[PDB]
Amino acid sequence: FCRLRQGELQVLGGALLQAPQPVLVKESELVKDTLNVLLGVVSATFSLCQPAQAFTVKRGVHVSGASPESVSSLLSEVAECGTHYARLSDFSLQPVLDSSCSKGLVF
Amino acid sequence: TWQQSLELTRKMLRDKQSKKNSGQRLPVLPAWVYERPALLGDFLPAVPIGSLPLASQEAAVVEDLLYVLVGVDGRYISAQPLTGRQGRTFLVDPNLDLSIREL
Repeated sequence: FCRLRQGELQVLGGALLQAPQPVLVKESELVKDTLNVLLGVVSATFSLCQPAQAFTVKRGVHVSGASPESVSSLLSEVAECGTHYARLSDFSLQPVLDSSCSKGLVF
Repeated sequence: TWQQSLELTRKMLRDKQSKKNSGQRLPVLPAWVYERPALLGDFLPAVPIGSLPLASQEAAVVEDLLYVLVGVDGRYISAQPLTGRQGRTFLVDPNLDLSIREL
C-alpha cells in the first residue's frame, strides 16, 4: 500500500526517486547496518561518501510494511547519528593522529 | 635487503670493535641465528572472500591475524618482508567485507 502511494506520488512527479525507490532492506539487514554504524563505521546507508564524509544513505530503504519515505527518513536521522559517530571517532583520534602536533599537550 | 643491512651492520660493528679493542676478543654468535629467516620473530616476512560466509571469513581472518601478529603470515592478511629497516607489510585479501577488513 505505502509503496503504491509512493509510486503514485512518483508518477505524479515523474518517477523522481531513483535511489529513493525502496532499497529493499530486511529489518535484519537494517539492524546489521545499524550494528555497522554502531562502531561509528560507514555502512551502506551510512557510507562516508565523497560529499558526505560520513553516513550517506543507500537507495531509499523502505520499512516493514511501508514505502521508503518515512522509513529512510528515520534511517536518515539514525544516519546523521552514525555519520556524527564516524566523524567523531576520527576526531577522537586527534591526539594519536596529530603525533607531530605543534599545539602541545592540549590536543 | 634488511638481512644484508643487518649483516653489514654487524660486520661494521665488529670492524669498529676490532679497530678499538687492540686485539680484545669478542663473542661470535653462531651465524645460523642471523642466517635462519625461519628463526626471525617478526610477522612471517584463505577461502575466497567472495564465497565464504562473512562470519566464517571473519573467523578465518581472525586465525590469520593471530598467526601474523604471532609471527606467521595469515591466511587473508599477512605481514610480509621489510626492505631494510621497516615493519612487515600486511597484504589483506581484497574480497573481504569492507568494515570487517577495515577493522
